[PDB]
Amino acid sequence: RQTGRGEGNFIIASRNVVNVLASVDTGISYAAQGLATGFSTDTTKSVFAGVLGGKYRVYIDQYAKQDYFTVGYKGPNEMDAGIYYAPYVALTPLRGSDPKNFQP
Amino acid sequence: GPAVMGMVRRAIPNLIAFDICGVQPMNSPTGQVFALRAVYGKDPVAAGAKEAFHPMYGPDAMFSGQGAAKKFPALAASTQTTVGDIYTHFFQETGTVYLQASVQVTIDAGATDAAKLDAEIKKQMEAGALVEIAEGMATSIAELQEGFNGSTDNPWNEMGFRIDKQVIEAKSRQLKAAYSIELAQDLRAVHGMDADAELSGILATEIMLEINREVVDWINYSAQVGKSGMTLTPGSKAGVFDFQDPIDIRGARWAGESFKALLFQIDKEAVEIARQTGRGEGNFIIASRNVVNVLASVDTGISYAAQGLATGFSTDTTKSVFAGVLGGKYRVYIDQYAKQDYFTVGYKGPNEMDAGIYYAPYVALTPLRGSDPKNFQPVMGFKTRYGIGINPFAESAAQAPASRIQSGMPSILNSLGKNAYFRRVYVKGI
Amino acid sequence: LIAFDICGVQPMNSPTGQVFALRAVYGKDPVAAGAKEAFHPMYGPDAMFSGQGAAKKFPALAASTQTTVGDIYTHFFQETGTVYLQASVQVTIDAGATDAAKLD
Amino acid sequence: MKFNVLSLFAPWAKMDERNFKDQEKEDLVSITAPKLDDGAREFEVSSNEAASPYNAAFQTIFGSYEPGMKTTRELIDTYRNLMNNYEVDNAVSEIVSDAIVYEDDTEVVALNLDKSKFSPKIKNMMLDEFSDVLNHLSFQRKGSDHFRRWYVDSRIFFHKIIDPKRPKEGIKELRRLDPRQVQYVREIITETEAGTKIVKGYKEYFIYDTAHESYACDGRMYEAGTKIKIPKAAVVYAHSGLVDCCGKNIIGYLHRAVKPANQLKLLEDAVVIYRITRAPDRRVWYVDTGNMPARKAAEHMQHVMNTMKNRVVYDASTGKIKNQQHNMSMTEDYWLQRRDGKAVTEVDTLPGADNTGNMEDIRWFRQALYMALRVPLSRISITRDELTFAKFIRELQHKFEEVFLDPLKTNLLLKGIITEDEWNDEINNIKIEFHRDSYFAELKEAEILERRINMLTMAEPFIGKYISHRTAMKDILQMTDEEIEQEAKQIEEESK
Amino acid sequence: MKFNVLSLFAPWAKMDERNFKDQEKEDLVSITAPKLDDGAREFEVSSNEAASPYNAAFQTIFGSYEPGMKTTRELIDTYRNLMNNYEVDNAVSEIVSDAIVYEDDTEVVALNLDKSKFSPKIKNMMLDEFSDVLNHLSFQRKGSDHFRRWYVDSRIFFHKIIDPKRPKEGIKELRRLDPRQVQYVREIITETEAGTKIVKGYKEYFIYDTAHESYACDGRMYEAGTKIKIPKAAVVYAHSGLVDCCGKNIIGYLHRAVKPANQLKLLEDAVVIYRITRAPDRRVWYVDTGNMPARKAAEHMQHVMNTMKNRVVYDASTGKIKNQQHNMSMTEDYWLQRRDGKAVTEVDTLPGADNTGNMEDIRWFRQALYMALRVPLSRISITRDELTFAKFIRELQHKFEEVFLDPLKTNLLLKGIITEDEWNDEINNIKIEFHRDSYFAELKEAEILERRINMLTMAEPFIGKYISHRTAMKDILQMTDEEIEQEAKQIEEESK
Repeated sequence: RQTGRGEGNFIIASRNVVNVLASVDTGISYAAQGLATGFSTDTTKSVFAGVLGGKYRVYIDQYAKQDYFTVGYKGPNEMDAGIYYAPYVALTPLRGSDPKNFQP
Repeated sequence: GPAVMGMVRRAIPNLIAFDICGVQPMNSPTGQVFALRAVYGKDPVAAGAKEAFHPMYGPDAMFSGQGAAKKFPALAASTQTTVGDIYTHFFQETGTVYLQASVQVTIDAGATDAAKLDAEIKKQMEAGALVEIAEGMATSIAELQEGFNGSTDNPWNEMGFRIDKQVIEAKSRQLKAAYSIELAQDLRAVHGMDADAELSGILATEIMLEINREVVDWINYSAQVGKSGMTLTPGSKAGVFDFQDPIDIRGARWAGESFKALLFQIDKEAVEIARQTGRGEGNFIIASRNVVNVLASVDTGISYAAQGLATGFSTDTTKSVFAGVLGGKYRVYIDQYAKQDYFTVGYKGPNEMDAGIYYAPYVALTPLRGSDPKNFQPVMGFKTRYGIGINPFAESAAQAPASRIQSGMPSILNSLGKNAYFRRVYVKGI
Repeated sequence: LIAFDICGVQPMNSPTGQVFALRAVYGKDPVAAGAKEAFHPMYGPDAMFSGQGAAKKFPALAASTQTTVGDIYTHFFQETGTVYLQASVQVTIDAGATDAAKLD
Repeated sequence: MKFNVLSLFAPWAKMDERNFKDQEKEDLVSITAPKLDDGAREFEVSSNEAASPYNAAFQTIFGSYEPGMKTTRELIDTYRNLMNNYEVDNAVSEIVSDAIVYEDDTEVVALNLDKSKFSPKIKNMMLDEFSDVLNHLSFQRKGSDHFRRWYVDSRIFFHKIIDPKRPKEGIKELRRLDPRQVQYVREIITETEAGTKIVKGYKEYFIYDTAHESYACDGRMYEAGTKIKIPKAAVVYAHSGLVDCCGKNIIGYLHRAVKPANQLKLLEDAVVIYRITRAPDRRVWYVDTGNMPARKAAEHMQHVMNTMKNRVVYDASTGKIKNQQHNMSMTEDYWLQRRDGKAVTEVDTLPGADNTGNMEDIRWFRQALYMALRVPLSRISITRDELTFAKFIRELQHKFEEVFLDPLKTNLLLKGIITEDEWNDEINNIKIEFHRDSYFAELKEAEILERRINMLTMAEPFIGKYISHRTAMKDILQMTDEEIEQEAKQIEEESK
Repeated sequence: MKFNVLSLFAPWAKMDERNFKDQEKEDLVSITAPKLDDGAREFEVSSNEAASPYNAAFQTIFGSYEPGMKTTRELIDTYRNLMNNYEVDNAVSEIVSDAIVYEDDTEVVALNLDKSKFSPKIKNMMLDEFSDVLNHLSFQRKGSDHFRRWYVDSRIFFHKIIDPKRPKEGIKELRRLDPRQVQYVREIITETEAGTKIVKGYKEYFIYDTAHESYACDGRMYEAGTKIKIPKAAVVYAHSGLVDCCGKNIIGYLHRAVKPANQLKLLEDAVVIYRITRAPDRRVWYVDTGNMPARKAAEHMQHVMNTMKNRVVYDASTGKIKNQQHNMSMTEDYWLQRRDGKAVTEVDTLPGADNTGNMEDIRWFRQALYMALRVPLSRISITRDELTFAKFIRELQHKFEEVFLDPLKTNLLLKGIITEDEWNDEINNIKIEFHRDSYFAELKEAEILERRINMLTMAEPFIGKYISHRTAMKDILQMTDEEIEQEAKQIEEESK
């Protein structure tokens, strides 16, 4: 409603939130919980857990200070993101020495 | 070019076109539609004339029958019945009813408005005091109809019909850009814009958006309010459906079972529409994005209970406005600009003249171009003309219009809150 | 990390580059107080702008005013914006209302 | 037909409507881009069209004309401007001449039904219909002109006619349409979840809308007038499959020559003025007349001007110098008086129309142009260019040919001789053949035979050792086995 | 993960699902670099499933698609601008024509099958399907244009059709999608200790997109719009094996000619400009307007140019000079008044458009372009260069031809005629034969045959001493053992 470009398509949430998402069915069903077997919550291997309901990309905020989630929308156009990272200069190495004692 | 970072602009919202209304392409302005109203009582056009057929009224069960010979006493406030006799009453809804008195009782002497009288009569009916009845005419009477054997005052009841009509007229709308040369030139040098074409787009777009928005508003304007009358739960809030109030959800808790309550009411409203129009169960709903989010997240089929993510119907208003088909039965559109939260339902047939609401384009999006020599700045713009209208009988309450002719265009008097084809529901508590 | 999964990039070839934006505007003055953005996602279109809006004026509703049955008064909600309403009923609207929140 | 618009063409409307519906019935679906290969301009409509009557069609045309066909009209005028020049028009003449051969006591382009058809009776009916198309067009006398126009403007169009009182036998003479007046379009009659890939019968209609109210050339007193929408079935047309980088703005082969055609024209004129200018003598007098108002100084200026002016011309009608009798002096004695104390008054001469060429660039450009006009380099035996042009021409003929195939199936189908389904299965091959220059054909064939004879002659001494005579006929004389037997049988008869 | 596109793609998705399933069980793993030589662009993944409901896929697609197809567009639009030039067009025409030729009363490119089948019936089904594919492409009439686009635009692609309810009989003609509208991708669906080699099947799906919102040249109001993910199985495509120094930057054959074509035409214009500029005479009149206020000084200047200015023009429609009667003056006579005997004023002539060339660089560059375009030297028998060119042509054709194999195997699979393994076992060789110009083929065959005969003639004296007849036949006439026996038997019969 507030962008007119598309509905949220990615969820970023704490480890506890994803544990819940991973342990609830997402389709329309009578009831469902079980074990947290979907959307891998192991931050060791990734950040991305899975696609919620086949609709949203779920990532893990492994550093959330307390416990929250947030959602948002990213379009198929770098402008339609709101937020932009612009690497004019990036990961450029420095190499030299200080000749007085030649340490590198 | 200090590292230009591209540019942005707003997207254009989509429209529901005329998917749920008449389209009547025209090849002339001011068209007309007429109609036939089966009528009886020996004068097709008269005050008090009675229509032979109507979705909301019962037939006069004794018209060709015993009523041909005798008048029946009417029911009225404060009168007392006589057991075994038959009284007549025309209700505000359900129409002509003949009731035999099983008892000798009075009817609400304190009644005033017909609505109060109808209510007490309905109670007397429920009570078993008044019972629906009809019979043919004694044959010994029929035998001498048309003055045979010296008899008098014995004509047969007669029928016929009255043809009348309504007409429309097209109103128009136009916009200009009134832009400058220098701006267009700079834009060519910034983004490579034509800066006339973009404006052309904007103007044409705005016009189309307004028209479609106008149709939706006319739908809302003429639609009757639902959860009322025959579709009302007596302990309810009159026209509004909640989730925070057990009366509308039959005590539900547990969304998997609670949300289905709305679907139930939707069917009731769609059915009542058929009752109002005589054509068929409503086949389309337009609703707030919040309503749709609920619909898309509940199993709308028949099952024990079920809840999940809102994946059943597109819910965006960024690709489309058409969400999908509810239960395989109703076309679901999203009111992307709903003022509060609610949903209108209605019925549109295969016959373009069977819609309640009609759109009838004659002139559309004619471009105009030139420039003013005083400064030679360009002028550009677009013009459209169409007109809309409403179904004869859309009101349904009246069996016929005044003077055998009327505007077919909507107005307050003609249709605000009256249209048989659509019903409004207010939604709260999501 | 998922550092760039949902952000735009639009890398610069200079520091401190610039981005442009285009806003459709109606009401005879692209830059003015009260000017309206034609396709703002939060507000409906002015359905009368190309039609009756150029035919006659539509006084706005205001606290303490009263309608005449059959006339039309306008307003713009803070959310959903522009509206025109017919006076189906002769009513007055909260003479004690001040801020738009109360009037809306 | 929602409304009977231009009922004059209702029979054509019926044909297009029929085809449109049949296309809708068929599963001509699951196609990403509009199923349009070449031809007329594309346009999109809503699901269930929502873009009718013809007034909507006019919206299409404006959008497709204002920024679109108006350019196309310029291109048409350009082709004429190109052809109006020499070293251009003659290329066209050569092409037209090769494209359609006209010879005495023989045939002209003709339908040749030598492949399977239902029966000889049907074939004969088809052959008669073909002939009538040519008769309608007076092709055997005006075919050169029909083709020339097609080639030059890259498009030919003819309005078809149905009686309509007894439409069954309705095709009568075809009428060429005026260039630049009509736009053709194909609308996508469909919409889905953002990007329909389903069936549309595409309308295939066109609109005429010119007026002599605004001239491309004066002297014209008739035009199309308002916007007239007529069904595709109503016309016969063809064009080359040549377009710009985008859109459907059709160009001709000659488009390639526009650049150099004008570079040459431009150089030719530049050369002419370079040499013409300064051919006469040239001199500027400077007179030292100061301290006078113009009203006084003018007398002194006239004193010199009317004495030093050799008031004569060269008579270019008859090569003489006007009033110059006798024909030429041995000298021209001039004089001037000076007023100041320094030799300032004088007459300067200007340098004259000398000759600095080296006139070779114009030659290079002319050669490039001639080539650009799609011509053999053999022009200002049998070679590759000639073979190449034979191929260019058969393609031009192959495409042009639709000019006959179209009205042929139209009248055959209209009468009912054949059906639509049969046409589609039959062609394949309902080919129309163009006559070939018999003179050159004979020469080509003769050279082929000479080579075949020479190779046979060379093989001769080895026929009974290594190369069977059957084989020599098969590979050297390039004969089939049936042909070999036929020659053997005819020889036996000759011998008796 | 899930199917989330228009249902029309469902059967293609099913094919893709099966192919991917084969990738899941594929043991072609433990591979360092993506298993692909050309075409599709590589992408990383967020998981071992790389799940995406056809929409989320576009996060990374956009990243690599910008400029993406836009640089493809720069190249292709350039290639078209290149092709549009005369003496470029011809290179393309000759190459394309030699790859695809048409002849009278014969066939066109055809499937040539010589490997074992379960039945001749199967062979026939393949040949029949091949014919329908040609009919679908209308190859027999338009095949050379499809090729041209492949050659020039560097790539070509088409959208395949399925019913889809009765997919077995839904096979219909291919919609050529316009160039610049696609780009192919591939995903790394697996990971290890930073940079795995395991199960990255990659899928190899592709994106279609038409951003017609850019400058709408000639009224480009509509085109397909925003990018969509396609199942791959649905597209017939091909491209040249030509790339830039890295990535997947695919270029056309014509790429090499881009440079010289542009500098050539720029130089041709430089030549024309040099000779048009200064073409007329040229001179500056200097006027002494001293002792006057500037506001009036200008009037003296205006007066003098009004009486001195050579207001004479050349008519380019008719070679005459406007209003200069009589036909030719003897001289251009001009008088200037000086304000004293002081030469303040003057007439300063300027250099003209002299014939400086020596137009030699253009010749250099034109020849360079002709070669850049892969034109054989004899243009503007079997020889090393004609042969090299012929090698080029068949190599192009043997890449292009995939266009008829892809829909062929597809149809055969749909009909239950051949399995995927059987298809892969058959080819190997199910090659497609193209026709050649019999004129030239006949000449080429005579070449060498002439030599063989002369060699036998010379060898002859040793036929009874050093060379057996079998030897002469196999070593001079280059006959096979079978061929020799056959020729011997045919001769024995012919004896009588």
